[PDB]
Amino acid sequence: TRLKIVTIHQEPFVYVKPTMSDGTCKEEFTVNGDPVKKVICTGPNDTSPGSPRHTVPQCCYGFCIDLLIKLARTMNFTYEVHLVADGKFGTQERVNNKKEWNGMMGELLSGQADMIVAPLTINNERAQYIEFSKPFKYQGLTILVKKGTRITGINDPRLRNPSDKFIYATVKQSSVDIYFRRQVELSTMYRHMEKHNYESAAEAIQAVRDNKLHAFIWDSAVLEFEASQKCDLVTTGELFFRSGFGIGMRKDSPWKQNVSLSILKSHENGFMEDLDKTWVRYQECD
Amino acid sequence: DDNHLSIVTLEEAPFVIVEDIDPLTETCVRNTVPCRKFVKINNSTNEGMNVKKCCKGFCIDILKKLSRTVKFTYDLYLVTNGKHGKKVNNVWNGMIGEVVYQRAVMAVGSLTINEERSEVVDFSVPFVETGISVMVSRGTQVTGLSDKKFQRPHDYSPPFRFGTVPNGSTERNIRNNYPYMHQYMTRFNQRGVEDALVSLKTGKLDAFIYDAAVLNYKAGRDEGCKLVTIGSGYIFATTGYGIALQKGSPWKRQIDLALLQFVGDGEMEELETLWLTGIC
Ligand SMILES: O=C(NNC(=O)c1ccc(CNS(=O)(=O)c2ccc(F)c(Cl)c2)cc1)c1ccccc1
Ligand SMILES: N[C@@H](CCC(=O)O)C(=O)O
Repeated sequence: TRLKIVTIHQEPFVYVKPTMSDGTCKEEFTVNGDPVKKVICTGPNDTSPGSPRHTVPQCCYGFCIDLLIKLARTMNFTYEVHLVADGKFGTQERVNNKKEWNGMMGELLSGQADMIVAPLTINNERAQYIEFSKPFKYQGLTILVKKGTRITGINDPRLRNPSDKFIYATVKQSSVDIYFRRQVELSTMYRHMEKHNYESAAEAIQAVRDNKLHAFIWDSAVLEFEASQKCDLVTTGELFFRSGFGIGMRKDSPWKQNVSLSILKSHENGFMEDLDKTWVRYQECD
Repeated sequence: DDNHLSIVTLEEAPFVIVEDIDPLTETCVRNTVPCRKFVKINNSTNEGMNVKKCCKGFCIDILKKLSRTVKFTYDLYLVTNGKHGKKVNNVWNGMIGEVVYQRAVMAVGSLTINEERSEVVDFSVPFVETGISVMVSRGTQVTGLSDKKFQRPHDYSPPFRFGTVPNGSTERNIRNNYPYMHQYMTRFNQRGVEDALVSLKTGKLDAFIYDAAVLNYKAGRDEGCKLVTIGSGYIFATTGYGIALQKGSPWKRQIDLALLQFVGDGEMEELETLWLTGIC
């Protein structure tokens, strides 16, 4: 059968652009001269929380799309890509006694998706419910601030002993959200961030540029790309907690072993590193 | 009985460290666990005896946590037929072999996850980040494995002298990706990490190519701190150490969830600082 692939907007792993007038993707090229492999992905345009979500065809490309294409050709399957409806990665929440998953996790479990191809963090909470591949990307957590902002890192007193003077945050219903909610010694930070968490990484990043957010805590694979691309931003403290991205599947999936073997092969034969060279970073800054 | 597992490991500090059980005393000290090692009587016999030894380290600490959390007891022993694992004439030896041929329920140690091993055993989630790094004297200019001094060694006079320890996952990778480099390297094969580090500091070797986690550990405890990784820190063929299990093992998902739990609740980072804090 045709695999329903869910993903999420997250540069440089997934770029999302409007189709052209005729409903096709504009032919574009990479920095190294290669053609950009684009696919048609349906998803909502209006991102407002609590609003109707009409799907329109759009254009997706990037690291994770190149991975999907490779996986599709390798294991001989066809796919339909769509963007997650609520725009979240996925956490488990009380409703109420009952609990539910949201985001891409929710869609994979409900059957709306057959596979998650996205910068999706592997953790205990998610692994209880779904099957992860071996990591296709080894990374961690870091902190994004505006250039000129000086903090030591995660143990800085302005984070550990917070006030309204210095605002920091992460993304709602993400793995970073789970991370600070679980650990009890991070409880003071979690209650600060809970007042300021953003709906998406792009918004939080823009908020840091606009001096509306002083510190954004997020995936380093993403934050380091942005800091290389936007010189008014920097990362500080560097990796304070390692994590990896994996392909998400139901525990029922017949693809799960061969997907993981394909990941391992791509790490070993240099294909993942070609993707890193193409998409992850290649530019500046000073 | 069903929760008493045959488990194999291999010495590689700081992940697995072997100590002589001291006589008079018969026990293993507080932070170590019993491990046995089959030692031959002579070379004209198959006769041997299991010597009781004591094991400790990062991976042993991991094994204890798993033993508590997943609820199993174990009989730990040290591999004698090869090391980590190599396919020789289509037959696995080392820790991979012990599992493949069902002499062990699992293998714990500095065991690198790669594709060909994942075909004959099941691996846990990676619990230690690793891959292939390059160790040099401080200042040495090499981009990494992809550097042309490695790729096309004889394009330089004199040729760059570099080598690895054979029969492991690092050699397997180089043989498959860089055929010329590989057949050039073989003359600079090292018997083990200690030999290689000595060859570096005495100028008999220009670079040592090996497992990243072990090299990073050795860089941080080098005297003079002039032996560094080439990144410094970056890695080729990123992967991890994993617990190896028999194909279709009933212990797999419990071990996975346990390891992930350790990561999320801080226990993993504390084992890191406990066993892998360097000076450099
Ligand atoms: O990598 C080490 N510890 N491991 C972790 O911090 C860790 C382990 C598991 C996970 C679970 N997610 S994963 O499988 O995708 C992953 C991500 C990054 C990693 F480095 C590893 Cl090993 C695994 C996350 C972090 C490490 C320990 C000592 C020295 C050098 C490295
Ligand atoms: N960790 C490696 C051994 C050292 C190496 O080959 O780099 C393995 O499991 O084979």
